[PDB]
Amino acid sequence: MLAEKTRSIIKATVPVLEQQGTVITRTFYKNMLTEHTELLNIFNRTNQKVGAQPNALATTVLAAAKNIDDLSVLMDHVKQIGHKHRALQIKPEHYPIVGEYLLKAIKEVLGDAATPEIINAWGEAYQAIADIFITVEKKMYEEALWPGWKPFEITAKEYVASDIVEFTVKPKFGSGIELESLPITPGQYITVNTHPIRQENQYDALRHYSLCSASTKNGLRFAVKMEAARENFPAGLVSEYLHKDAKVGDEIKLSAPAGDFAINKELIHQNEVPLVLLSSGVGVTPLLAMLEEQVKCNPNRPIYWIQSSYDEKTQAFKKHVDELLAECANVDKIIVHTDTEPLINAAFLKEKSPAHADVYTCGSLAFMQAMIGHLKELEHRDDMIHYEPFGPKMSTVQ
Ligand SMILES: Cc1cc2nc3c(=O)[nH]c(=O)nc-3n(C[C@H](O)[C@H](O)[C@H](O)COP(=O)(O)OP(=O)(O)OC[C@H]3O[C@@H](n4cnc5c(N)ncnc54)[C@H](O)[C@@H]3O)c2cc1C
Ligand code: HEM
Ligand SMILES: Clc1ccc(CO[C@H](Cn2ccnc2)c2ccc(Cl)cc2Cl)cc1
Repeated sequence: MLAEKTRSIIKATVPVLEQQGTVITRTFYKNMLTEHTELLNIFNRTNQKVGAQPNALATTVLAAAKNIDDLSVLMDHVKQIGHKHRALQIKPEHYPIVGEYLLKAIKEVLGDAATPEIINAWGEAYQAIADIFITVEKKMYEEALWPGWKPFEITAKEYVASDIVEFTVKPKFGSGIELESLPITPGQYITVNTHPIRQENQYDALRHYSLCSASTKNGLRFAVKMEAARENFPAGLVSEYLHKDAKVGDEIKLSAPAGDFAINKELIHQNEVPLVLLSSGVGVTPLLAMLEEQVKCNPNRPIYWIQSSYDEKTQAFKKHVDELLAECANVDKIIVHTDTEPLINAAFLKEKSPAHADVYTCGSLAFMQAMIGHLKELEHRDDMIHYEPFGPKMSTVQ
């Protein structure tokens, strides 16, 4: 696709963009977001100042630029980003805006070093990259269980731990969504479009929340941890909104189930390769959904439930989990309270799970980082390790 003249330039100018990453990406958001202010209905301003989004330009540009020789090596991450982008209603028309400001950023930072051929080459590289995304995302759009945001009604609010509530939600009249006959794969998340009233907030806020169950008869269920303030910065915007302000009976807007996180359907129906469900904190949520599937499809499979939380009180889904585990032939229930016990290490996973195992893991950015490292050392095949981070996945690879 991209030419070697214009491909050489790209390789040759990665050292500058890698070194000037933070500045460019800061310039990019400052400009783009104060020109197109409506975009603040999509981008979460807090991502830039907290998690993995200060080097995100330099994450997604260094990745591209470094892999410019062969872009297909990133295809897995593109597909995962895709689910998020479609979930978030990112459309072909958004892409040029990004590209336009990406070049404008570089020009501002590099000055006369960013020559017309340098700019040109990136302009080119960009559309090539964007074209892969638009195409991946188009297929996802035509395959979603329903188009865009649709109004749902909050039919129940229940604490399933001291600071995690579970919302059960039902589609409103004329949303055109019949609850039963919505095929959900356990491990998919939905995405909400809220508009918080606190903290001087003026725009929409979009967040993915993993479904607790693939069963839809009584509504869709998701569970939200309260990201509190404590002694430092402010509370998480939507988690506080949901917890404090979303009342049962209120409307909420959701987009269709997204995501790649799913258990291996071939290994469900056998008893030789055990299923390992490895979770921290609210991360337990898609795993609960996955557990419910295994228990219902085949309860003879060996299951290892490895749930970590701070407390018994902060331990999510105690009733729910017990009840499902009671139904299986051979389980090992492993509950880690980090107020009493050490964090999960490789040593721990060796002793507590089998050497050959079909493993699924979920929780914070940091919990993933750790778990993937541990399982790699114990030499679990990559095919056997699967994970879904509760932040940006482009920063939980390499
Ligand atoms: C695929 C996927 C599935 C997910 N599933 C779930 C789920 O089932 N349940 C769930 O609870 N979450 C889930 N998450 C995480 C969730 O979507 C949100 O990321 C989460 O609710 C936080 O949103 P927030 O608006 O409340 O916090 P934000 O306002 O987005 O801020 C995030 C964090 O930054 C901190 N912060 C705020 N300001 C600053 C600052 N200035 N400096 C440093 N730190 C700051 C806040 O305290 C907060 O902890 C999932 C995420 C993904 C990607
Ligand atoms: C080829 C160009 C693009 C690339 C490489 C890219 C890459 C990424 C990556 C890596 C993430 C993090 C998701 C995760 O880790 O799970 C992300 C999320 C996101 N993308 Fe893109 N994206 C592109 C285009 C766009 C466009 C055109 C828009 C709209 C203007 C957009 C809006 C968003 C939003 C809103 C998020 C998450 C929410 C946030 O960051 O606040 N992206 N993208
Ligand atoms: Cl080749 C390429 C172009 C754009 C992007 C990622 O686009 C991000 C914004 N973003 C983040 C999430 N969704 C969109 C971005 C563009 C430009 C700059 Cl300078 C910084 C960033 Cl962070 C990735 C590779």
